[PDB]
Amino acid sequence: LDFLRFAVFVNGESVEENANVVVRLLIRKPECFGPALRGEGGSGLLAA
Amino acid sequence: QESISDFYWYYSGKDVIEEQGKRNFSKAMSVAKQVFNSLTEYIQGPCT
Amino acid sequence: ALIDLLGRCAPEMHLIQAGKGEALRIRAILRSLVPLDDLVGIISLPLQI
Amino acid sequence: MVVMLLSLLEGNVVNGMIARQMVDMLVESSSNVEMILKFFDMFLKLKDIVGSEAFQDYVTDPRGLISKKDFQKAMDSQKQFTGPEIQFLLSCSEADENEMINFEEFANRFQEPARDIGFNVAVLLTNLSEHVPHDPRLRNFLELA
Amino acid sequence: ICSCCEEGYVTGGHVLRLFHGHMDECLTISAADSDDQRRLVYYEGGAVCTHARSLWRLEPLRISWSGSHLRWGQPLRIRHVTTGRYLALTEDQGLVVVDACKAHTKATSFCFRVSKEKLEIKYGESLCFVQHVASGLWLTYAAPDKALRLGVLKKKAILHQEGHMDDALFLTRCQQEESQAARMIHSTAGLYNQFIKGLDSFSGKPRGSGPPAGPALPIEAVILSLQDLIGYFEPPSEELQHEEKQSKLRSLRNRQSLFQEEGMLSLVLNCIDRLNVYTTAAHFAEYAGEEAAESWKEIVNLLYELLASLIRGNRANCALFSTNLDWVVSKLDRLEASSGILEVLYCVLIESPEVLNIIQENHIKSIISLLD
Amino acid sequence: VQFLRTDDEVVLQCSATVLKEQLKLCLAAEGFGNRLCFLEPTSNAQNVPPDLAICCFTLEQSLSVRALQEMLANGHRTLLYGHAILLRHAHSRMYLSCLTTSRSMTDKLAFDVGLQEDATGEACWWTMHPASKQ
Repeated sequence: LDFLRFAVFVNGESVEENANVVVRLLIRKPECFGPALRGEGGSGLLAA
Repeated sequence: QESISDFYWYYSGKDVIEEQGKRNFSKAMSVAKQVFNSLTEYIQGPCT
Repeated sequence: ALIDLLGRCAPEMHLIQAGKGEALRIRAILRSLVPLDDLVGIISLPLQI
Repeated sequence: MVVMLLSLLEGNVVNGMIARQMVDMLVESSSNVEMILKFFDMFLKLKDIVGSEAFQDYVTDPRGLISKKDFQKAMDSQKQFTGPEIQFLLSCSEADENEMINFEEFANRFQEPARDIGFNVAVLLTNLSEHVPHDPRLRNFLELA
Repeated sequence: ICSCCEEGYVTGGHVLRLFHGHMDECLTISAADSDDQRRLVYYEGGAVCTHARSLWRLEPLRISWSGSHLRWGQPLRIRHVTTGRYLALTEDQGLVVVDACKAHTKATSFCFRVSKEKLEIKYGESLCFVQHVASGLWLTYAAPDKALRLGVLKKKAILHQEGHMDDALFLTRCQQEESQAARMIHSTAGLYNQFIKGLDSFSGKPRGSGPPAGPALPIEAVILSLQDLIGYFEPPSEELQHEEKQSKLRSLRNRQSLFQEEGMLSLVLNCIDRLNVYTTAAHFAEYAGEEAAESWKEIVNLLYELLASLIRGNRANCALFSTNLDWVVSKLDRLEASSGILEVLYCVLIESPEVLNIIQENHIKSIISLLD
Repeated sequence: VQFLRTDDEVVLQCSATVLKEQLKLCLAAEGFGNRLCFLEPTSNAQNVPPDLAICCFTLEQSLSVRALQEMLANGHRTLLYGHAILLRHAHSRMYLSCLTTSRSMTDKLAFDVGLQEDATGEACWWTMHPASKQ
């Protein structure tokens, strides 16, 4: 995630295309977020 | 063909194609000209 | 780090005002992903002084 | 592209399956072919009208040229273009400031570049019309072209 | 589903109408909701051809080629659509409609036969003698023999292997407007019948402190159904030119006739009655529950504008209100949606010259009570 | 070798195996009064016949992605993977859509699927993708 932040964000700005592909891939693989933020896990950020 | 159609849709709303768009259409259309010539040469002799 | 990445993937203010379709939908995806109540709760738990 | 189509059409018997397939392709892309044919014949008629003398009647400025309004009414009086094509010709005109259109250069802009494609389109349609005759679909393209 | 697309030919999944032989008569259903319990099928001929009662959807039972061209002699299921009942072979009578629960291939399977003797189908010149599939029984009219039997033929259909003189039928498709309206009639009637059953389940039974007397009742579903039905029967806009608005008036008029002739009008009258018997939202909370009482005011109000939309602009539907003239005036003084009842009354009196004929002094006192 | 085409009537089905029973369901929705869509089983038609009047859908457009964006900013074709499509209900004449409501309790990200009165929004478009590498 630190590497991904360095890719997406630069000079206090968000690169639109990098942000778009990053969120598309992360959201494409739902198991990336962990036990929280997944319906099968049934837990949220608070529970985490 | 699909890539050229997508490029045309990208410029479909724009009033005037800028210089980079003109150069990129030139590249794609020249390559399409070469592909068309080779497809023609595969059948110019009457090879049934 | 996950939340910080999503915040750094959040679209720009001027883009969201101008109404870019992809920017609006990316912000919508982030909105659906991370519910607000979780954020205010995580801020509400304090440190160990 | 048209040359490649002609090469496919080489050595074709009457009512050959390749000719029938090409006709099916044309009638499946009917609207696009109609736009192409209209584009060619619109500027051919434009050259003819500019050469016509009634258009010279509507032309009044000493230095050549013609106002956009004069162009609109003159090309309406010839009664060969509809309203949309009239506006499209107005758009395609140079439209130099003060609505001055150099009709001579306007007519000759699309005469040479479109000649080679226009001739091959004519050859393609003639070749199809003579190698698959009695075709209900193809006479429409013949009449449009 | 459209494996074969042929114009002018019958296809699966196509609702239509079956005029037996002559154009005058067709395959019908019981007149009212309770006259034959919506089970006995008839051969009535007359104005019923326009109504939703004369309507059947041929669904190909064969899951292969579902909705494709109907081949000669193929198993398939007739559906009433309006009541959602599959016509089928029965044992106590010739053949009757059954629920989808009672619908099985051994009963609902029919097929279209070219000739009545043992040894594609076009909408025009059909002349097909339909026949059951699982059995050799043949659909024939009873021909009952005006005081002895009504002027309409009402020849109830019997499944019996005898070959009568005319077993041919004509398949004529109905309009998409008719099909859509009939499907609304079916779904809406089912929803409000279940709503009435809920009203009866907690009818007069105090809730106390626990859950209501019955199970949960659909409030939001009825809300959406009420709203889009009102919008469906919204009058034509005035700024339209003559031809548009006249044609839309004609379409609205016949749609109102279709919805009224299927007992929907009486259905919503029953709904508004059993919602009246809970005089206040507090009463609705006491018996049916506070959560259901949350939307009582809105449901009652939109019921009144639904009634007004159904009757407004049609003389026949509002002339039916002659018997229920006192019914409208009785609820006139009610505090909730008073403009609703009053608008309903206004439409009744303007469009019917007979309710005002039977208007009485006490009714006029009630109107002056509204003013006072 | 027939292909699906624009402006035809078509049904959407899914096969799922639950309790060692390979149920085949078809998506449907009455539309009026209940925008939400539910799937009824088309299997076991012999015992419980299905409902076909509200499960059928008409294709309207099979536009490409870039052309979709342009149409948003402003026949009888054939469908290809990567194209986004517009589906209209048969009885309802309402375009199928993805709604913002989330009555599906199971997953927070799971959104409700329901019919929409119009099609001017982008909510009624569905980009199909290949199932296998073939």
